[PDB]
Amino acid sequence: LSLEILQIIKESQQQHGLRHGDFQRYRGYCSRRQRRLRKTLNDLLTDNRYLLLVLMDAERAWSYAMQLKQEANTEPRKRFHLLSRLRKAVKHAEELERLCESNRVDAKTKLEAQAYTAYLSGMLRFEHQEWKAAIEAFNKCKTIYEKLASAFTEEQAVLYNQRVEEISPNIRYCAYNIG
Amino acid sequence: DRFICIYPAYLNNKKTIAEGRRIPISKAVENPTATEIQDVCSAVGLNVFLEKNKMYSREWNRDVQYRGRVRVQLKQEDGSLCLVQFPSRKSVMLYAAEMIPKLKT
RNA sequence: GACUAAGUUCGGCAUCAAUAUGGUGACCUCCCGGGAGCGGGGGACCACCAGGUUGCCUAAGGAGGGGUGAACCGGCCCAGGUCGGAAACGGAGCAGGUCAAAACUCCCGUGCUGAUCAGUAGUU
Ligand SMILES: [Mg+2]
Ligand SMILES: [Mg+2]
Ligand SMILES: [Mg+2]
Ligand SMILES: [Mg+2]
Repeated sequence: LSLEILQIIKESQQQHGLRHGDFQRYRGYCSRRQRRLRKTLNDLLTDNRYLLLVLMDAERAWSYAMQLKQEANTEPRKRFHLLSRLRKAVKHAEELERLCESNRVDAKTKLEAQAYTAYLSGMLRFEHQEWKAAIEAFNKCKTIYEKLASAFTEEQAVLYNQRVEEISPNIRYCAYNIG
Repeated sequence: DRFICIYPAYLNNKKTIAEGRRIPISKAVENPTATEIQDVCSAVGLNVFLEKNKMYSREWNRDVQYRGRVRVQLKQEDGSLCLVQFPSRKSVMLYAAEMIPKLKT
């Protein structure tokens, strides 16, 4: 069984909103997709859709928390909810990193899941402003994504590289607070 | 004319403090009538006179069993207490409350 | 036709909790002043609200938007009338007006969950 996490999220995200940052639409897209998936599907695993499903669960929460932060910009009561969604996003991501350690799923997918789990983990701690714990997660994420990138040609590694470029600002912010 | 007023609402256990009542429910009674009040006060030797046609301002029930006001004298108008047993309005009320029930029941 | 995920449409079910501060409404129990309506003040309890931290909290639980609040039951402003008053004025409160804050209820969001349409694709 196989699942290419970073590629999936990057293409779902860009097609249904995040081109313009519309986390509402994309989250909705995640919800509906999760409907289709469970409907089609309805013991560890059989197919690779289960893995796609749990990811959508982690994606929904994640996107929500992100919609929330655009909103809590003015509505600090929402910032409480933001942090809840984000903590939920990690719960589903952990639960995901739990499923991909079953031995009928390849190690490339194992890497993605622990890199994803690190990404979100990085995000939660970064929002709690836990700068050392957050930067640990951001480097863990950076380290694993760099590991994935070397094992492929430069073309395949482009996606991985732009994601580490993507989280590099986050890494930078944490640093100047532990100075 | 310098006598304390007393409404039956003050003693009615089926009324809230906001509805008039002046004494704790435990010591209060059910539906005391100005008549009942006058009778138990007078019978102890208090000077009391009954105003059959005064209504309580906070009283809303226009039927006779809740109308009435009982005026009581505490003082001989030299300032002294008519009786030493009854220095205060409260002392009156609590007693009436204590005595009304021995009548009908 | 079979598989893949989008699009179309109408339903059902459902929608956490704790802290600090202030607020509202009730209700209970004490004092104190008064010829009444009433005035001054100490505690106790309950309900709700605002918005400041949060969680052994969610499948998801906004600190949304509305409406009813009547034949008596919310709170407020209360014509008349009414009770108390010598009166001033006040009580209780109708018609009418009104609501951060009884209770009820719809909408939005959120979650699960039946279902619709095109025979639409992607690809056989
Ligand atoms: Mg008193
Ligand atoms: Mg509904
Ligand atoms: Mg109180
Ligand atoms: Mg509140």
